[PDB]
Amino acid sequence: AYTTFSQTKNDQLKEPMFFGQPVNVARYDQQKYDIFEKLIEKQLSFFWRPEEVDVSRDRIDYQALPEHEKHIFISNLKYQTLLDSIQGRSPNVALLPLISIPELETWVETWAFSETIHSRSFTHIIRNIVNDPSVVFDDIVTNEQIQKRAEGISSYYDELIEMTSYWHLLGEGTHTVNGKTVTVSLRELKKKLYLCLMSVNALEAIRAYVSFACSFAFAERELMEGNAKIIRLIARDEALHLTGTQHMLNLLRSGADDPEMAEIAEECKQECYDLFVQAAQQEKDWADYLFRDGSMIGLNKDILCQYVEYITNIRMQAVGLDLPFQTRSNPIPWINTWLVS
Amino acid sequence: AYTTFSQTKNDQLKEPMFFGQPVNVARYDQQKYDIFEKLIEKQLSFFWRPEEVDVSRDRIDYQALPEHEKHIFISNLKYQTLLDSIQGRSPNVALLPLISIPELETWVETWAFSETIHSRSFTHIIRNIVNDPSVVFDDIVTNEQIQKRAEGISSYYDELIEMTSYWHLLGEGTHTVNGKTVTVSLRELKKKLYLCLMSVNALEAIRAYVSFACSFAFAERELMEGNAKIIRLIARDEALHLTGTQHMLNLLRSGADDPEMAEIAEECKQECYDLFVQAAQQEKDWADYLFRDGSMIGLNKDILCQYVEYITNIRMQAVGLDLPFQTRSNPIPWINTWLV
Ligand SMILES: [Fe+2]
Ligand SMILES: [Fe+2]
Ligand SMILES: [Fe+2]
Ligand SMILES: [Fe+2]
Ligand SMILES: [Hg+2]
Ligand SMILES: [Hg+2]
Ligand SMILES: [Hg+2]
Ligand SMILES: [Hg+2]
Ligand SMILES: [Hg+2]
Ligand SMILES: [Hg+2]
Ligand SMILES: [Hg+2]
Ligand SMILES: [Hg+2]
Ligand SMILES: [Hg+2]
Ligand SMILES: [Hg+2]
Ligand SMILES: [Hg+2]
Ligand SMILES: [Hg+2]
Repeated sequence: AYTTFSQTKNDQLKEPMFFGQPVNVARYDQQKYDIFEKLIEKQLSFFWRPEEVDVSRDRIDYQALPEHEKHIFISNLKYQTLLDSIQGRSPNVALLPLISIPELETWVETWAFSETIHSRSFTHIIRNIVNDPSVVFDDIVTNEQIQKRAEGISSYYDELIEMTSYWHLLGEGTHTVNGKTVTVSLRELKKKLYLCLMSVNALEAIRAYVSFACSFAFAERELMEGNAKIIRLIARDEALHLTGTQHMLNLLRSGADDPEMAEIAEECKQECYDLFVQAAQQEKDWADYLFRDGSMIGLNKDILCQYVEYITNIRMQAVGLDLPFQTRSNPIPWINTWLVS
Repeated sequence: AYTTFSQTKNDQLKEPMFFGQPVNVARYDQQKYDIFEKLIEKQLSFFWRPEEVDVSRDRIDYQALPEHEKHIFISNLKYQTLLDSIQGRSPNVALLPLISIPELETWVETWAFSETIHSRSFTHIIRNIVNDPSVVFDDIVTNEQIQKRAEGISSYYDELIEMTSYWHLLGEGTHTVNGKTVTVSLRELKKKLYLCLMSVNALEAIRAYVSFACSFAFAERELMEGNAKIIRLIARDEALHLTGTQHMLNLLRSGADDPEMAEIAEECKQECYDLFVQAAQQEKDWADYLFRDGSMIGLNKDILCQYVEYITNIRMQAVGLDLPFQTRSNPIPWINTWLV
């Protein structure tokens, strides 16, 4: 029920962001919500090439670092590599099949494309600070701790994709597949979408930022400055990605785009609160692990867990969820020097 | 069965290009086929912004243009806009879910992305030469000839996507869905992907270059210089895209990748040939519409057909197919200057 070019003439300004008629013509002269055109323009103006960044002196730095500090650094780099590996492909695979307005379609493709640049940057860093990159890469997939913190990310995406396939194939209704009954509900799919967007928002809004803090702590000590420069470019991209999902979510819950989604958001609002808190919880558990055999000069588990709570409150506030933590001021205002956004 | 991050630690170097274990880690320190890494690097080095190109004079040139020359130019532009609209999303929706090596995955996403830039360049051009671009964009969907010339593109993609979904949901075998039998054969799926690739190769190798010739015809007459700069940047990208599909296809037929693909490429040779022949015939028939209000000096149906046969022969020989047309020299050698 999906087509790469819907032959029906439709007003793209009147379609919902999702589940409407698949986008046929890709035009940018007009838009239902110009936030997406704006984001595309900004992301294109930020285009950068990891290769052009010199990380030459990061090798001696990483080598001179205390063992436990190497752990903190490489562990964080590995998780970041995981995040962008998924973000490079997922928005395309998961969202393109459901988008019904061209600006959002293009935004998603541009967003995903920018994530592949991020992935490319990590290979650039790893290659210049370690002799055998394979060691690093072949420890991301099985790393028990990394799967633990990354828990739930792929699942949300995968269930959305599966429901989407059933929806496009069988359509709305009650069906039979090899003796088993399979119910396909649009309302359920919409919920799956919403939960998935919330999860991606938490990924780019908090998970990425916690890793930035870990990375810039070294930059503060004039260490791993090659990596620092690259992470600064990535955080600038992430600021945009974050804005994109916040708008998607706020537009979906406000009821202007799809009344039914507005209803759905309200009722699973508590589920969303829980998934957000769980994400922050995983970040905390990770922190506890990062500094088990040694804290870092300028960043320890305590300060880091404070930051998680601090940014979590802000992000959740931005998408209409209650604040789970105690309000406080930024525990690490020095981070602002590196977050040009 | 599809996952955005497969938990199995696998040797990405031993996976086949398609249908293997979905890619988990996106690494670029190694590759089974360095050709895709090379294509990514080159495409990234070619990054350009459409709007950055000055198309100010084009409005005047276009307005001053004879009415039938406007039609030729715009009809060509509308088709190009359609191809890039499809090529911006399709490679990602149809191929991404089936790729099993990182370099190819990122290449497809980079390739698809470069297409949205092409699409954006058309909006840039349109919005700058006509008072209301909505009068151009709207007809793209309903224009019968357009739908007739591009006929068959979305079909291949859509059929591949549907079969892929059945595969990821049910896996191989003979299943029962709503009291009906649905067979899911991986071999049959490989055939679909293979013919889909051959078809994209025909689109970017022939359909695109035919449109370039029309655009550049005006360039030689010192008209629409802004459009030509843009078309000259697009063609540069497209040369990488076609190089990319030619390599996917040739690598599959070599047997060096998935053995079954090599056999399938062998069994489907006539289909191969037939779709190139048909795509060529469609380009010719489009001429009858492109020159309804009359042709122009240096660009007519006769020359269009000659070019089509000429370029098709070259493209088909590049992927090991027999040449259907009589041999001939380039009917428009002046295009070589704009193609680089
Ligand atoms: Fe990223
Ligand atoms: Fe991101
Ligand atoms: Fe293109
Ligand atoms: Fe292309
Ligand atoms: Hg999502
Ligand atoms: Hg998700
Ligand atoms: Hg750190
Ligand atoms: Hg941190
Ligand atoms: Hg780090
Ligand atoms: Hg929710
Ligand atoms: Hg295709
Ligand atoms: Hg294809
Ligand atoms: Hg195609
Ligand atoms: Hg032509
Ligand atoms: Hg063939
Ligand atoms: Hg073929």
